[PDB]
Amino acid sequence: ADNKCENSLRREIACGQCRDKVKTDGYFYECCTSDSTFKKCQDLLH
Repeated sequence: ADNKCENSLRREIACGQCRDKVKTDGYFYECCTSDSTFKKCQDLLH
């Protein structure tokens, strides 16, 4: 994949709390897979 939760947990944490506070542990895959989204999640987690 094009960079996923295999890099720095810095992005994994975001997606986590993100799709974990708005969606579920079944959506965290969206960011973990897509980066464009992670940028939208981290923006909220801050």
